[PDB]
Amino acid sequence: GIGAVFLGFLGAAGSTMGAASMTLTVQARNLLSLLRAPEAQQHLLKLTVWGIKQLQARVLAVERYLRDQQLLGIWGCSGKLICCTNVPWNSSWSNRNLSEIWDNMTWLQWDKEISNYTQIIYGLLEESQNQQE
Amino acid sequence: AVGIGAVFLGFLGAAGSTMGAASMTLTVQARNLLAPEAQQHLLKLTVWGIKQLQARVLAVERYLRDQQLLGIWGCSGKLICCTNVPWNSSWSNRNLSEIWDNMTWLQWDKEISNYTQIIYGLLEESQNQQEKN
Amino acid sequence: FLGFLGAAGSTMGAASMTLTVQARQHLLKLTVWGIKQLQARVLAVERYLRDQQLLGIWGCSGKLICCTNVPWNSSWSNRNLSEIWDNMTWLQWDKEISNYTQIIYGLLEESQNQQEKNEQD
Amino acid sequence: KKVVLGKKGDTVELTCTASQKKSIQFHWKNSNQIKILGNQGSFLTKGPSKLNDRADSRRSLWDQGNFPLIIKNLKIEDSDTYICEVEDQKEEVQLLV
Amino acid sequence: NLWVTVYYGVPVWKDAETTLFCASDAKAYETEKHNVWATHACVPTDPNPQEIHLENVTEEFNMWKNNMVEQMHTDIISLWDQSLKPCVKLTPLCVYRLINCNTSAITQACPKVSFEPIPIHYCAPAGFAILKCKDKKFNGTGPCPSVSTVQCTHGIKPVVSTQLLLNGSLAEEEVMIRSENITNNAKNILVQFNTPVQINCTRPNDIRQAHCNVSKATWNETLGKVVKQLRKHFGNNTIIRFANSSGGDLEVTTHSFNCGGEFFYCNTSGLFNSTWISDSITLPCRIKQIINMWQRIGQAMYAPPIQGVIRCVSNITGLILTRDGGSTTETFRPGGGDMRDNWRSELYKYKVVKIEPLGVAPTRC
Amino acid sequence: INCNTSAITQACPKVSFEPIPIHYCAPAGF
Ligand SMILES: *[C@@H]1O[C@H](CO)[C@@H](O[C@@H]2O[C@H](CO)[C@@H](O[C@@H]3O[C@H](CO)[C@@H](O)[C@H](O[C@H]4O[C@H](CO)[C@@H](O)[C@H](O)[C@@H]4O[C@H]4O[C@H](CO)[C@@H](O)[C@H](O)[C@@H]4O)[C@@H]3O)[C@H](O)[C@H]2NC(C)=O)[C@H](O)[C@H]1NC(C)=O
Ligand SMILES: *[C@@H]1O[C@H](CO)[C@@H](O[C@@H]2O[C@H](CO)[C@@H](O)[C@H](O)[C@H]2NC(C)=O)[C@H](O)[C@H]1NC(C)=O
Ligand SMILES: *[C@@H]1O[C@H](CO)[C@@H](O[C@@H]2O[C@H](CO)[C@@H](O)[C@H](O)[C@H]2NC(C)=O)[C@H](O)[C@H]1NC(C)=O
Ligand SMILES: *[C@@H]1O[C@H](CO)[C@@H](O)[C@H](O)[C@H]1NC(C)=O
Ligand SMILES: *[C@@H]1O[C@H](CO)[C@@H](O)[C@H](O)[C@H]1NC(C)=O
Ligand SMILES: *[C@@H]1O[C@H](CO)[C@@H](O)[C@H](O)[C@H]1NC(C)=O
Ligand SMILES: *[C@@H]1O[C@H](CO)[C@@H](O)[C@H](O)[C@H]1NC(C)=O
Ligand SMILES: *[C@@H]1O[C@H](CO)[C@@H](O)[C@H](O)[C@H]1NC(C)=O
Ligand SMILES: *[C@@H]1O[C@H](CO)[C@@H](O)[C@H](O)[C@H]1NC(C)=O
Ligand SMILES: *[C@@H]1O[C@H](CO)[C@@H](O)[C@H](O)[C@H]1NC(C)=O
Ligand SMILES: *[C@@H]1O[C@H](CO)[C@@H](O)[C@H](O)[C@H]1NC(C)=O
Repeated sequence: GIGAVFLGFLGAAGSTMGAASMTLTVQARNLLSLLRAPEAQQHLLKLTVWGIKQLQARVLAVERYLRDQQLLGIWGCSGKLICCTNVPWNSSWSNRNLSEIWDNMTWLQWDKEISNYTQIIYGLLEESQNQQE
Repeated sequence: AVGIGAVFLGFLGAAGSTMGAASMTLTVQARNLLAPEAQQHLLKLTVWGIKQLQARVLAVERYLRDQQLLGIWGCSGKLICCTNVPWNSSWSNRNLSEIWDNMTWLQWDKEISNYTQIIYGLLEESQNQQEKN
Repeated sequence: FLGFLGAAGSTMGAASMTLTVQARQHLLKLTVWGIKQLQARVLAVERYLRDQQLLGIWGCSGKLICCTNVPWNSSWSNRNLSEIWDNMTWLQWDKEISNYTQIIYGLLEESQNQQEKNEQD
Repeated sequence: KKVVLGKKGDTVELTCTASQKKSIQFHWKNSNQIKILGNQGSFLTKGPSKLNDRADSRRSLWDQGNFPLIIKNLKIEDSDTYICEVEDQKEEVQLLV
Repeated sequence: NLWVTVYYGVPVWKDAETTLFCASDAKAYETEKHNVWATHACVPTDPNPQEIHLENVTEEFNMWKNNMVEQMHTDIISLWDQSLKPCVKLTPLCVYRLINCNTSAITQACPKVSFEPIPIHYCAPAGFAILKCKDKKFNGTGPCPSVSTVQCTHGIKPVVSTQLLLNGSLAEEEVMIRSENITNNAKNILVQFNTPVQINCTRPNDIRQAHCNVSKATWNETLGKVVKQLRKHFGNNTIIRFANSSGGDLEVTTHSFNCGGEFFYCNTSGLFNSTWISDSITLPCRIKQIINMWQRIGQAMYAPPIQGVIRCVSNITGLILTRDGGSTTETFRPGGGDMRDNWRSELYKYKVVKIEPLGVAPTRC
Repeated sequence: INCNTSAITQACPKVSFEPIPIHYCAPAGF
C-alpha cells in the first residue's frame, strides 16, 4: 500500500524547484492513494511463504514511513509537507541568489550542491528545536 | 482486527448525541483505548495467522491515511483542531446556537455534504500559504 | 517504529544522548517462525501509534525529548538533580517512582488542557 | 401493446426481454392479474391459472435475458392480454386464435 | 484560528458496498465438507464481539436492496461447487430466433462426502461497521428505531431449501409477514416463526422412499398464528384458505432440502390444506439423483444413495408463501426457490456502512 | 462428610513414555 506513494514522489523530478513544490501539493492528494484457491497440503506451506514475503514488504513500507516522520518530528514539524523552521540560513552553504535557485535549478542539482553540508544542517535543526524547548 | 480496528468502530459510539457531547468524548476515548489435534494447531499458526495479520496492517494503513490527510491541513495528531480559513456564510446559513445545541452529526453532515470538497481545498491551500510566506 | 530501542541503556546521560542518535518439511520451521516475527513488528507499530496519541494529548507528539510545564511535588522522590543523571540507570526510576506516574500523567493532561483554553482567550 | 395471432393447438412464443444477460427474475400475468408462469431463482414455477398445465418456457434462454412464454393447445378462452414484469417494463402482449 | 475547525473521531456514517469476509468457526481437521471450505476461506471468529448500542438513532434500513445478501450468495455457490461435485453436470453454454445453445456435460470424480452446514458469520473490514436493527417488530423496510453496531452478524447456517426455511433463526414477538409490497402477487411473502416446528425426516431399512413426520398439534397452532395477522393486511372478512402448490419445477413444488449429501424431495400437500373461517402427519418424500442445480441453470446427476439410516431432524423456522389475487378469499399457495430469500430472511436486520471519522464545523477559535 | 470418591473408568492401553526437551518462549511484546 504505502510503497506506492514512496515512488510517486519522483514524478516531479526534472522540473524546477518552484514548480515541483507546487506539484507536491497536488501530489499530496495523490499520495492519499488475494489467494482464495483450493490449496493442497503441498500448496499450503508454499502459498504461505508467498504470504509472509509480501507481508514483510507491507510492514517495511509502514516502518520506513514512521522512521521518516520520527526524524521530521525531531525538527519541529510532524506531518507537515512544506515546513519552514526558525534556523537562519548560513551564507557559507553554497551562496546563491534566491531567483538563481527556485527558477533555474532542478531538485537533483541540490543533491550535488549541499551534500557536503547536509549533515551540518541536520544537527542545527535538532539543536534549535532543542534550544527552543 | 485486534489492533486499530476497534478504534475506528469506537468512534461511532454516541452518534445521535449533540455535537457538544461527541466533542467531550473525543479526547477521552483515545486515552482509554487503542483442541488436541495437530492439524488444527498447524492452520491456527500458519494461514489463520497470516489472514489476521493482513487485517491488522490494513487497519494501520487505514489510520495513517487519515493522519496524513490531517497533515496537509496542518493539524496531524490533534483531535480537535481549528484553522485560519474563514467560515463562508453561504454554508447552510444556520445559527451557531441552532447547530451546536440541537443537531446530531449525522443530521449535520447531511446538511454540509454538498460542498465538503470545496472546504477540503481551502484548508490545503491555507496551509500552503501559511508556510509559503 | 520501535518496541525495543534498547542499545543496552545503562548510564542516563549516555542513555539520553544515544536515544537521539540511535532511534532518530523445512518450510514449517520458517513459516511458523516468520509469522511470529511479523507479529513482533506489527504490534510494535501499533504500540507506537497508541503511544504517539498519548503524547499528542499531552502536547508532546513526535518530539522524543520534550519539556513541559509541570514541576515536581514534594512527595515525588526529592533527590538532587545533579547526581540523578550521574549514577543511576533508567531502570532505577520506575523502582524510584512507583505510584506517582499515574498522577503525573493526569497533571500533564490538564497542563495542556488548560493551555488549549488559555491561548483560546 | 403487441399483437400475436394463433390458429389452434400451435406453440406461440410471446417474448419479453431485458438488457442484462444475467438471469434476472421475471413473471407473467394476465388481465385479471393471476400468475401464468414465473421464475424463482434458477427454477421455473407456474401459477394457479387456467394455463397451468399448458404453459411453458425455454430454460436455456434465461441466461441471455430472453424470457419467453410458450403455450401449447391453444383454445379460444386464452384470447386475452398477458403482462411480463421483468423489473419495471410491464409490457403487454395480447393474443387471439 | 478564526472560523473553520476539523475534528477526528466524529460519529458519521455513509452507506457502502464493500467486500466482507467470512469468519466462521471451522475445525480444520474434519472432512465434513463445510469445515473443509471454512478452513481455507475464513478466519476464526473473535472471542469478544464488541457491540456498541446506539442511542436515539433512527437509521433507515432495507433488506430488499441489501448488498451483503449478494456476498453471501456468491460464497455459498463457491461452497457447493467445491463440496458436492456431481458425477455429471449438464450446464448449457448458449454462445435472432435461436442462438446456438450447446449443453455441455462436465464429468468428474465424485465421491460421497458428509455435508451438514455450520454457522458462518460475516465480518466487515477495517474502516467499516455493520448496523443492526435491534427492534423486535421490524417490517423489513423503513426507519428502524433502535440500531446497534457490530463487526459481524450472528452465526448464519447456509441451508438450502424451498417451501420451508429450515434450521434458521426465529422471531420474538409473534410471526412476521415481511415482504416487499403486498399488492403485487409477485413478491415472495417471507414469514418467520417464533416456534420451531420440528420435522423428523428419515430413510429407514425401496432405497429412494422416505417420509417426514410433523405434528398435527404444533402445525395447527402455528398455521393458527399466521392466519390471525393476515386479515390485518387483507381485511377481517376474507376467509383465507391455504392450498397446494400450483405446479412447475419439481424442486419448488416440493420441499427440496438435502441431508447428509442426499437430495430429498418431500410432499407438503397435507401441510398447507386448511380453510380458516373468521397425530403426526406424514409426508411422502423421495430421494432424487437427477436434480436441478440452484446455483446456475443446469442439471446434475449424482451417485446412488448411501446405505444406512438417514435421520434428519430439523426446525422449520420459516415459510415462504405467495398470495393469489382473486376476483373474495386469498389463497396462499407456497413457493420459493430463489435462494436469496433464505439469506434475506436471516440478513434482514443488517446494513454495512462506511465510517467517515473526519468532520468540519465552525466555531470561534 | 460431604465428600464422595467418584470413580471414572476409561480405556487404558500401554504407551511409550520418554520426555523430550521443551523450550518456553515469550509472545510478541515481551
Ligand atoms: C438441520 O440441522 C440439523 C443439525 O445439524 C441437521 O441434522 C443433521 O444431519 C446430519 C446428516 O445430514 C447428521 O449427521 C449424521 O449423524 C450420525 C449420528 O452420529 C452419523 O453417524 C452420520 O455419519 C454417517 O453419515 C454420513 C452421511 O454420508 C457419512 O458420510 C459418515 O461418514 C457416516 O457414515 C457412516 O454411516 C452411514 C450410515 O448412516 C454409512 O452408510 C457409512 O458407510 C458410514 O458407515 C452423520 O454424521 C446429524 O446427526 C443431524 N443432526 C441431528 C441433530 O440429528 C439437518 O440436516 C439440518 N437440515 C437441513 C435441511 O440442513
Ligand atoms: C406495489 O406494487 C403495485 C404495482 O407495482 C402497486 O399497486 C398497484 O399500482 C398500480 C399502478 O402502478 C395501480 O393501478 C393499482 O391499482 C395498484 N394496486 C392496487 C391494489 O391498488 C403499488 O403502488 C406498489 N406499492 C409500492 C409501495 O410501491
Ligand atoms: C402429494 O400428496 C398429495 C396427497 O396428500 C397428492 O395429491 C393427490 O391427492 C389425492 C387425494 O387427496 C389423490 O387421490 C391423488 O392421487 C393425488 N395426486 C393427484 C395428481 O391428484 C400428490 O400427488 C402428492 N405429490 C406428488 C408429487 O405426487
Ligand atoms: C433522545 O432525545 C431526547 C429528546 O430530544 C434527548 O433529550 C436525549 O438526550 C436523546 N438521547 C440521548 C442518549 O442523547
Ligand atoms: C446537495 O446534493 C444533493 C445530492 O446529493 C442535491 O440533490 C442537492 O440539490 C444539493 N443541494 C445544494 C444546495 O447544492
Ligand atoms: C557499561 O559500563 C562501563 C563502565 O562504566 C561503560 O564504560 C560502558 O559504556 C557501559 N556500557 C554502555 C552500553 O553504556
Ligand atoms: C413497513 O412498516 C414501516 C414502518 O416501520 C412503513 O414505513 C412501511 O411502509 C411498511 N412497508 C410495508 C411493505 O409494509
Ligand atoms: C386447528 O385449530 C382450530 C382452532 O384453533 C380448529 O378449528 C381446527 O379444527 C384445528 N384443526 C386440527 C386439525 O386440529
Ligand atoms: C380488523 O379487526 C381489527 C381488530 O380485530 C381492527 O383493529 C381492524 O381495524 C379491523 N380492520 C378493518 C376494520 O379494516
Ligand atoms: C395439489 O393438490 C391437488 C388437490 O388435492 C391435486 O389435484 C394436485 O395434483 C396437487 N399438486 C401438487 C403439485 O401437489
Ligand atoms: C431447534 O431450536 C431449538 C431452540 O428453539 C434448538 O435448541 C435446537 O437445537 C434446534 N434444532 C436443530 C438445530 O436441529
